[PDB]
Amino acid sequence: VLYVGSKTKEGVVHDVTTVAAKTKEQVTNVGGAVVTGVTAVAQKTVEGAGSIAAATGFVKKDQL
Amino acid sequence: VLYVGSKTKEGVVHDVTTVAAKTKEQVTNVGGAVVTGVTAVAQKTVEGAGSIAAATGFVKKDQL
Amino acid sequence: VLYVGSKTKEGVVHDVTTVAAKTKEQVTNVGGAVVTGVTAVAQKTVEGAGSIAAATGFVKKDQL
Repeated sequence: VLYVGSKTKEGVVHDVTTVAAKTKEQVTNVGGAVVTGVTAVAQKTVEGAGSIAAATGFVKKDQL
Repeated sequence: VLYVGSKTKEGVVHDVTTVAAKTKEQVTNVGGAVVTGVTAVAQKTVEGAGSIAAATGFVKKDQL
Repeated sequence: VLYVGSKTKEGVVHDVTTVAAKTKEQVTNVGGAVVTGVTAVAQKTVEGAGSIAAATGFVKKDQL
C-alpha cells in the first residue's frame, strides 16, 4: 500500500536555466512598460472578475 | 498496491533552457509594451469574467 | 501503508538558475515601468474582484 496518496506537482516552475551574455541596451521608455529579465510565476488558483493574473509588460488605460 | 494514487504534474513548466548571446537593443517605447526576456507562467486554475491570465506584452485601452 | 497522505508541491518555483554576464544599460524612464532582473513569484491562492496578482512592469492609468 505504498503511495496510496498523491505525489504531485501542481502549478510548478522548476529547472529554468538562462545564460544571457550581453544586452547593450539603450532602453528609452516614455509612459510605457518594458520587461527585460527572467520572470517565473507559479500559481495554483486565481479568482474574481476583472482580475489579472501573471501580467508582464502591461499597459492598462481605460476611458471608463 | 503501489502507486494506487496519483503521481502527476498539472500546470508545470520545467527544463526550460535559454542561451541568448547578445541583444544590442535600442528599444524606444512611447506608451506601449515591450517584452524581451524569458517568461514562464504555470497555473492550475483561473476563473472569473473579463479575467486575463498570463498576459505578456499587453496594451488595453477601452473607450467603455 | 506508506505515503497514505500527500507529498506534493503546490505553487512552487525552484531550481531557477540565471547567469547574465553584462547589461551595459542606459535606461531612461519617464513616467513608466522598467524591469531588468530575476523575478520569481509563487502563490497558492489570490482572490477578489479587480485584483492583480504577480504584476511585473505594469502601468495602470484609469480615466474612471
